[PDB]
Amino acid sequence: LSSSLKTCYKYLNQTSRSFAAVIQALDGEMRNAVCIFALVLRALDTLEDDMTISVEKKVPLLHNFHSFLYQPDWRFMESKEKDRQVLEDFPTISLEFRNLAEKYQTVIADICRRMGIGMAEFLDKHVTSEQEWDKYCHYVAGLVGIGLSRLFSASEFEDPLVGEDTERANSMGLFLQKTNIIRDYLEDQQGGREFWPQEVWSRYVKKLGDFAKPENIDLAVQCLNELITNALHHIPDVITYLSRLRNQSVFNFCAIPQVMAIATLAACYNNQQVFKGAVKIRKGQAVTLMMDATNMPAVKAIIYQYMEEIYHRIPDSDPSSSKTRQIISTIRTQ
Ligand SMILES: CC(C)=CCC/C(C)=C\CC/C(C)=C\[C@@H]1[C@@H](COP(=O)(O)OP(=O)(O)O)[C@]1(C)CC/C=C(\C)CCC=C(C)C
Ligand SMILES: [Mn+2]
Ligand SMILES: [Mn+2]
Ligand SMILES: [Mn+2]
Repeated sequence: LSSSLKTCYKYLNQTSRSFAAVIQALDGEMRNAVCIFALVLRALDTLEDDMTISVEKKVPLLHNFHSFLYQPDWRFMESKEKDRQVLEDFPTISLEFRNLAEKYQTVIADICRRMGIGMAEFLDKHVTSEQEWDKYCHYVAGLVGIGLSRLFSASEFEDPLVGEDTERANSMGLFLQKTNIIRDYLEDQQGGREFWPQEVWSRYVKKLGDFAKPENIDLAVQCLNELITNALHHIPDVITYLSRLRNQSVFNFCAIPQVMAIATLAACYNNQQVFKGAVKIRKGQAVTLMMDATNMPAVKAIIYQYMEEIYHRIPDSDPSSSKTRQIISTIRTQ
């Protein structure tokens, strides 16, 4: 490997810890392509997340980010985010980007372009409806699934269908992102960011921050269960998507994060502790189970086990209880 590509893998291990291992195991050309895609996405997210950058300054950066990939000299030296190194040494990443086959470059730049436009749109608004929640998730995560899928198809390790079924790929991304947002209530509230959809939480409290108040814990947990229930609706699509993958390394790459997210939602379900910080995800059980789960029947058994865990904890009085049971029964029979 070149020194620049070695550096890129260094950055991948620092900035995308949960994905680094499955990425490095990808077959052939997919490995570098996905590594670089992850790094450019990390840089773009680091811009989006940085609240020290004014909206006025941020908007052109997000819009023009895709074009920076083709400017050998471009870097950004003003980030105060923890992953700023990928911005400050962007030339190393964009160099390796321009080393990828054109077919991968085209997908990556297209997704960066579309993601930047969408991220910019949300700088001036909160998330209101459930549809707006889906829209925000599409821009920051669904498009990643779509991009990854198009990379798989372009590589020819997977069929054209994988890249073409953008709804299924979108769902894979939405599932991870909704899980992240649900899980990260308190961290986000403390950093002054709000992602829970207003049309949902405003049925419980007047301000999203009110869920951090001990007196409101029961309403907070109802809302939590409602949002989890919404996220579970993506699982049929995740099963459909995973069922089509032919290449082992791709399957592992796609399946592992989805199972980790499922385990996270199960740990979050009906759990007051979400409102007090990080929940013990029983990450370990999931990681251990996935070692052996290299095929659809094994993946399905794990999903069913986590769904059964949620199901037997559904409170009778929970306003979402009927819906939660309904989606779990759908998942079980897919
Ligand atoms: C390319 C690769 C492996 C990883 C990319 C991750 C990187 C480095 C940057 C992207 C940052 C953005 C914009 C969104 C979220 C990633 C975590 O960011 P984070 O900072 O925690 O969230 P936030 O800022 O909202 O708090 C996220 C969860 C996207 C996950 C979607 C996937 C993986 C598609 C699955 C679909 C199939 C596989 C069909
Ligand atoms: Mn972000
Ligand atoms: Mn982020
Ligand atoms: Mn988050």
